[PDB]
Amino acid sequence: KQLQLAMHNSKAASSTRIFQALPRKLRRRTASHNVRRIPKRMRNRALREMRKSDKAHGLNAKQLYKARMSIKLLRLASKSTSMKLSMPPEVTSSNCHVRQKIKTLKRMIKESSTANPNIKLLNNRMGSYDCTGVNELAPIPKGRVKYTKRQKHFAWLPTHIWNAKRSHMMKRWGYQMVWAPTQKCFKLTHRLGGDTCSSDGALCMDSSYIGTIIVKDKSNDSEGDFLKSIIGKLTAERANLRKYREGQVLFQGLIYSFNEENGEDSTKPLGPCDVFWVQKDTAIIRLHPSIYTQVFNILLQHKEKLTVQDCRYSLASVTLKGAKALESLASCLRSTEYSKSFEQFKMVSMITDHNALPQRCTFAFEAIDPRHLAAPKKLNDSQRKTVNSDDILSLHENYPQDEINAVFNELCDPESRTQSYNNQNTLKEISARRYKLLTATPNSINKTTVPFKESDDPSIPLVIIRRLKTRDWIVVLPWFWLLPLWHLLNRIPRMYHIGLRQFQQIQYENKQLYFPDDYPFTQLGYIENSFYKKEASKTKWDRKPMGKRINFEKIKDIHNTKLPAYSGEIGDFFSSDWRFLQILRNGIDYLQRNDKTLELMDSKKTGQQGVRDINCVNDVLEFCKDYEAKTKAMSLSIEENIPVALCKNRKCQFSSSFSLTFFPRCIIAVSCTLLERGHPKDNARIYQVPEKDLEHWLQLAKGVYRPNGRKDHDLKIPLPEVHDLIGFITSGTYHLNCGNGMGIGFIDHHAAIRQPTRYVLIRNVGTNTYRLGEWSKISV
Amino acid sequence: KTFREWQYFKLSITSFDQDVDDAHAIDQMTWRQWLNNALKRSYGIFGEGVEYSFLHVDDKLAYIRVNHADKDTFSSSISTYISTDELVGSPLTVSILQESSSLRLLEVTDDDRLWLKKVMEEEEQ
Amino acid sequence: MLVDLNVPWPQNSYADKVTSQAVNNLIKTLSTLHMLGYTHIAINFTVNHSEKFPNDVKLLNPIDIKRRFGELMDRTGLKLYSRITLIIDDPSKGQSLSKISQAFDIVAALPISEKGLTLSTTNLDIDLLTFQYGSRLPTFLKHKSICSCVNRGVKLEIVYGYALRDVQARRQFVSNVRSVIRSSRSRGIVIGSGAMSPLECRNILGVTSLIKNLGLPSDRCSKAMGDLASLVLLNGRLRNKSHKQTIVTGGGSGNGDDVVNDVQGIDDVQTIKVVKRSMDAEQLGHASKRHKP
Amino acid sequence: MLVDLNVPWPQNSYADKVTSQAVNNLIKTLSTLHMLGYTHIAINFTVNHSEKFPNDVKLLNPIDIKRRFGELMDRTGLKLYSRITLIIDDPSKGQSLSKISQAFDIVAALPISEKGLTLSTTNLDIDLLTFQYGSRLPTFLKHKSICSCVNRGVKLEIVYGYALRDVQARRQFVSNVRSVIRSSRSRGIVIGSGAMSPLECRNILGVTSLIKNLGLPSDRCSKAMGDLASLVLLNGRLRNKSH
Amino acid sequence: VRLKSRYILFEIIFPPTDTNVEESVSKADILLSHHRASPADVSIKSILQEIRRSLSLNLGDYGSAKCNSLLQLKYFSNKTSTGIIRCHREDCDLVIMALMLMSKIGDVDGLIVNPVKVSGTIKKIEQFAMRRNSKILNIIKCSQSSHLSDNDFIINDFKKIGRENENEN
RNA sequence: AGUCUCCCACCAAUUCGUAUGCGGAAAACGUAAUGAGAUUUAAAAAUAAAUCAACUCAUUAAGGAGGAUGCC
RNA sequence: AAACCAUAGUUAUGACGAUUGCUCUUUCCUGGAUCGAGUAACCCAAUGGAGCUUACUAUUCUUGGUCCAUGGAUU
Repeated sequence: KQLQLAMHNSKAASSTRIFQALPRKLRRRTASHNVRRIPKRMRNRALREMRKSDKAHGLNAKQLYKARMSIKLLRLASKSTSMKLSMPPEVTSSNCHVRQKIKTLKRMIKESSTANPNIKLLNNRMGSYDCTGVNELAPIPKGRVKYTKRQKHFAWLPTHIWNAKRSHMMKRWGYQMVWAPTQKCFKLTHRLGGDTCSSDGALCMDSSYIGTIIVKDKSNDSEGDFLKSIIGKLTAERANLRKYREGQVLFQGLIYSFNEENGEDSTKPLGPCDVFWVQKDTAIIRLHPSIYTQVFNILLQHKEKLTVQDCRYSLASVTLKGAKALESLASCLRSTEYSKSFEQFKMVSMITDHNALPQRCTFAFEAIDPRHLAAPKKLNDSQRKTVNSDDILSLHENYPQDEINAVFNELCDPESRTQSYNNQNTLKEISARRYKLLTATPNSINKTTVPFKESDDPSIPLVIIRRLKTRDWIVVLPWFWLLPLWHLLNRIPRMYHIGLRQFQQIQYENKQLYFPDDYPFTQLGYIENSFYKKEASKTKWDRKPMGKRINFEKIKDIHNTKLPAYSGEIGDFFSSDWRFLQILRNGIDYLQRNDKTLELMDSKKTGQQGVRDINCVNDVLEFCKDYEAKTKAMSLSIEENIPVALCKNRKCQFSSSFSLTFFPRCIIAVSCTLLERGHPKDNARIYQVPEKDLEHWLQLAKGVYRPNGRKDHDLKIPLPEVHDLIGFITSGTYHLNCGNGMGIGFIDHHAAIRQPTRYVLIRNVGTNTYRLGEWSKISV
Repeated sequence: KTFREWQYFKLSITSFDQDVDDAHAIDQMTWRQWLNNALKRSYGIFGEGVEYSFLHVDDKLAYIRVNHADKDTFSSSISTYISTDELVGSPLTVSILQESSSLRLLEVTDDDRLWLKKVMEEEEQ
Repeated sequence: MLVDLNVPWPQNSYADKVTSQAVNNLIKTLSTLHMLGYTHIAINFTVNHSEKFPNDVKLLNPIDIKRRFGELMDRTGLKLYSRITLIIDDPSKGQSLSKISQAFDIVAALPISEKGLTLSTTNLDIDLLTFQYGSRLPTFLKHKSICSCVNRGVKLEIVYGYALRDVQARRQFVSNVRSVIRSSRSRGIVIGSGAMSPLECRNILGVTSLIKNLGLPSDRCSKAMGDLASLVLLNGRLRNKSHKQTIVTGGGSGNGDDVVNDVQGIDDVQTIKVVKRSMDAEQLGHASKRHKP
Repeated sequence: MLVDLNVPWPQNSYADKVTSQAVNNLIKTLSTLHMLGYTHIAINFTVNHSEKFPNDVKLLNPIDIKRRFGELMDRTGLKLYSRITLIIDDPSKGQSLSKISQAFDIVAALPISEKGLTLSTTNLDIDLLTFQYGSRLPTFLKHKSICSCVNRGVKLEIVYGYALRDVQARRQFVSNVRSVIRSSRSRGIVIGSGAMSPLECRNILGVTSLIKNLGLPSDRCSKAMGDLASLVLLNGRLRNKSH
Repeated sequence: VRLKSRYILFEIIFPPTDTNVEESVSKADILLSHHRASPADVSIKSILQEIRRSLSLNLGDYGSAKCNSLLQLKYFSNKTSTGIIRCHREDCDLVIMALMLMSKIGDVDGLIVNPVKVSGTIKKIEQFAMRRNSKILNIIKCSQSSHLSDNDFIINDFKKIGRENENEN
């Protein structure tokens, strides 16, 4: 305890060095100092169990459970220290050795019910096997009995027990997935997972919730040609072409639901899809859980000719985003033999800007148990630093086709990945193996990683693919192997895990859609819009005292001239209402059947065969008001008023069938950027720019300056009519990649193809301020 | 929506003795030295610019109008000044009998209020 | 109502007697305060804790309201209460608050030290806590030890008589007042007026003008010398007329019949109230079903 | 930018010429004002509106802005302007301002008596109005006189110079400024600075407080030396299209 | 709650205001002439005394007591006349009024007291002062070769005022 | 806001391998049914102490099959 | 030598203007127009989250219920 040794230690430093306080993401607070407390229900049972004193001699009907749980109670209350029952109950003051060892364990349980058949123990000392259903669905994988009881309705991912301690969870679509971590991450997500060049880290997401369907033909001929028809029908004629089959590049598009079996048939978009072809007669399909079953049963209509494996409980995947992503993954993977596909992986893990790489960058090989390393380690890459654009062109010719196929086909076969577990090691025996390295023969090495045996250790097949549209890396692995890998991947000093909200933000920044929230032309996007968000908003609205919330139907000067139908704001206050858009636009179009000049209102013509005349626009608005709260708030009806843009041309249309809800009105998807102040939130409205005041708005766009020299903002803002509504905004916030507010939304198709300019007006819900913006198309 | 220009007072008291109170204060040139002395003792040179108008002074019940923005100043100082041997040996004081903002309250049997009523309206000129 | 909680009784301590001129000045200023519109008037007393109180318990207060100011109460119909304030400088000096709280109707203590401030906020039976605003306050006012004594039966008092006396004391008054309203969160406060002559008195419209300039709003300043001082009087009067605020020796219904509103009717020497037996057991049990009052 | 537009030019009438020490003092005070932060500056000039104006179209503005100060419009970026302060006392004596309009940029007026004050707001060609805050303004001025002119394109001016010279003038200044503020309902007020010396100038972020603690709202204190003072200069320069 | 505060950074300019000088005109020379040091007869007490004098005359008792409750002079340097003062948030304008309406500190005459910025925290006025000194040094070393200002009135001062008296956390 | 709990490294097993009415990764956490007590008590000060409410405590594994009470 | 990292981030959240809501109310014709007052109390981040425990809304900002509590009218 002499400071002389402290001075000697500091002699390896300066005289008086100064150390910083910890960064705020690496700090923890002190918990309590006394031992933990047991629940009372586990105390009473144990106390009453120990206080108890002690026709084929079994006679154990429903008493087997009582014995098998009394044993656990006795063990717990004889082992744990936190158990403070009373003074008398002890290990020896009451018969605990005699009980449950020579009284219950063998005399009672063993002598009543003989062990059931299937005594095939396992090839493992850790429960690890396959859960696949050939031509049928599969159940939850068996595991710990306590934690398999809670998965009766919503399943678990392999990492759930790990994420639950560090995130906010939710429950949807039969899974208990992760929503967002417990720290603010708005800017860090952008500058580590966005398209910036300031990235010094990566983002990893456990996307095991996305299913996997391995479909394959059974004609025994490698030419197939019938799975081709199924895949070409399932989507548009896209995913069966020379680019995707022979070159085996990944596919991302839209997946339909064909039903052609008797005369009249149609199709309805469902959502995104990932189709990967292998050897021209095997296909892998990845789908969002919500549309998993509906397509699946469709394939089951032809299982006479194909074969399907619901392997969603046997294959896991992880998604990686960022610049230094492959560098971090390559720090926790080694091989068994020498393979060229690891040489390419070693070379390409040194790019740091993955947009330069070509369309196809598939890797596939066989790794060893990642628990050998005991610490992530670089690939000695600093030696070579003269990568140029000439070796990249070699990657398009030196492609190891056979070496990829051979290692790939060890994933589309259940018994192969069953052999993959042939001998999975426990933690203690790996520890002992590592300890045996302190007495090695080289005696001049001091190695840390354990060696690898030639045949008495398992080999893990592994695939890595690149998604171009989303710009990220998929890694596909067997299910039970995911947990050992994921433990190392989070020991990198600058690796962060993200939830589902961060995924939405990332795909928003890159001007791309998002299947759950931003597909109002799909059967489930429409439900999420008009049935799930609206309830969540109204429940917290009408449950505030009046006057402490925004009044919606009492707003002044919204439009240039006021129609007495709606006192305040137009449409529903809580969601992007598309039914009103369809009815209003169709009525506006019909009001110009042969009278080009519309007209707003005639002063008190009359009140109303159930006549509903179509004279004035106020009549259209009151028709829309009538159709709601009195036709679908007391009954049900389903229709898809929102199609998607089609390559064909069916623009125009026209007392027999003149209903205002019978024809779908085509729209397109756009992104609008604001030239001046503004901050578009969700559900805001998008108006066309009136022919009058076009010069004023153009002048505002060019710039109007005060005598001081700044910009002029406080002027007279002119207003448009109510029949100038052409679109809605479904996602919008401050866009950090450009520094100005930006939104993404949908606009009516026929509106844009008649604008003499490229400007629109944006206003939120519950406000009367009109901001200017310019819109650009999104190719989706 | 609204605007206020003037504030009207009704303030009157002297030393609470009546034996010396018979030396009645002169009309205005003692109700003008006293107020200036108060507004100087309480606030400095910046406490001189308060512009106030005498409306129909009386024997003791003086009436005053002051700017809207000086109500904070005036009422704070007149209530905290106590003179000494200024005009007579007896120190004086003020008590604010009433305050208003419309000049339409608390007048008894008078003709002066006919003036300051309509001829001096805002006139939109 | 309208109430003033401080009018200094002219005397140093139990040593010297009071001259007649001071008493006549007190009568004149009392009449002036009545003229301004005040109904209940207190009368203060200032003694230091480090001095002997007389052993004979009868002489613990020489104000003697019942027979010094009878005629003024006859004409003006005023209500007069006695009050005492004690200087607290050093604890462990004897002379507990047992008997001095018996003869008086309100007991208050002003501290002039750290130990005094600690003692006079957690472990005393006082009902008013005051400082000396014409000097330097002993301590920076902690934000927690003042707000945690308001929740007991203690209140703070502001006296504006220091704002009309001299020139150097005005700065100290402004600073200390700002400090007190800042630290106490401005919840329980009352206002008195240590006037030594009729010249220094002010009415309700001329006491809010000063205080509103030091931060306090107007409505709270109106409630200051309103029901709050009435509650102070109630706490002061429920200490010798009841056991633990549970059994008072008061009277019946009718306006102006309470333990504070009634001063003449209660024999304070014996603390009884003999009244005409007008209510018996054989009469109808309602308001109007029986008609005889 | 900051605009201060009441720097005086050392000349009393059309007879005398400018000496050396006067211009030497003017250059120093201009340099100091440039240091404190001001960029745009105007130069004043006082006449009596009842004197023999030079008949020729030249030498009626002896400022001579393009020869003098030529080494200050470069080597430092501050720009300079010209103005004249007519003093109006009588409702007559001709000399209509159609002549001197082309020879200046800013024309002001300094009424003295009631007839002059009511003439000034009646029909002239001024674009700014000023008062003698030194002492003894003709008091009891009401919204009636000022509303008509301020509704049109006219502005009021404060100088704050007299608050720096002597206490006796300071008291009159602080008395009259309150009246002029409350009579116009805080509309169209701008601030200049009467700098007779390189000592009587001041910064910005305090004089705004000097006007805010007298009655002007804090929203208007930030536009006196700013947008309004810029607009008056912009219009004055755009008047030069007479040619 | 907690009491707020405001910090004011005030300089002292010593203009020449003397005839028969005919100075040169350039951004370097004007600053180098107006920014001479203080004659050291002023002190930390003289400024406080003078700013108390200028309040009880241009304002009254209720104007000189709402500011004198909390008014402390923290840091002052003579090599460059910059100083820092502290006051209540709601009563800072009156101190500014005291600043302008005050000249002729003590016996020294012909000078201007110039408040240049006001801010809440103390950590930020330090950064502002550092940026101000850097800006002055940059503008004095760019007109020509820097050493034509060899008199070194201020050049050796900005570097050496780093944290010598600025350790008042 | 606080003199308070839990989480923010792993464990096929000297680490709470804890199927315990239900929810929860856990909690000095939430909630359902039946039933009972308050210094004379499992217990509080010398929450309740006419009724209902409030405080505290005791008991109650999921799935599926078979028969019956009541209504179609 | 660091690990320094927040759509509030270190004891900062400022000084003011112009409209619309809401509560009460003077006169009227989630009803419409007028006259005049309020928009509070409890309080404030310091690494983050899930819980619990306390403080508040006295014709002095507001909204909803229950009572084998009391007074009147129903009946």
